[PDB]
Amino acid sequence: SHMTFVALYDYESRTETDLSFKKGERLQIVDWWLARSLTTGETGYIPSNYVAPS
Ligand SMILES: COC[C@H]1O[C@@H]2O[C@H]3[C@H](O)[C@@H](OC)[C@@H](O[C@H]4[C@H](O)[C@@H](O)[C@@H](O[C@H]5[C@H](O)[C@@H](O)[C@@H](O[C@H]6[C@H](OC)[C@@H](O)[C@@H](O[C@H]7[C@H](OC)[C@@H](OC)[C@@H](O[C@H]8[C@H](O)[C@@H](OC)[C@@H](O[C@H]1[C@H](O)[C@H]2OC)O[C@@H]8CO)O[C@@H]7CO)O[C@@H]6CO)O[C@@H]5CO)O[C@@H]4CO)O[C@@H]3CO
Ligand SMILES: [Cu+2]
Repeated sequence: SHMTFVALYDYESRTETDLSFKKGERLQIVDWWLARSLTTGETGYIPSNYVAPS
């Protein structure tokens, strides 16, 4: 119930395994967490310090 987060900052993917996201984008969590964007539906790793509980 606690696994929805929101991006605090924009992030641009660096690698083939991380996920880009925009500030305010919500992420469902499945230092680096596997997440699914609730905007794009894409799944990848995000830096956990860039998101906070939503
Ligand atoms: C037009 O479709 C009719 C569809 O309408 C209703 O769905 C709503 C949905 O309820 C609503 O959600 C609140 C919103 O959807 C948004 C998603 O919630 C959000 O996650 C995001 O979606 C992402 C996906 O997460 C990504 O996965 C990706 O999707 C693309 C697929 O990549 C996996 C790609 O393959 C392709 O999808 C095809 C699909 O193959 C997987 C194909 O299935 C045969 C076909 O889908 C049919 C579907 O079978 C059928 O189901 C009964 C029906 O679906 C309706 C929902 O039932 C209804 O629910 C209320 O029609 C579909 C279309 O014919 O076609 C798919 C499209 O080609 O393409 C995917 C799109 O890129 O990327 C998306 C977008 O980021 O964003 C969603 C909204 O943009 O809206 C939905 C309707 O648009
Ligand atoms: Cu929870």
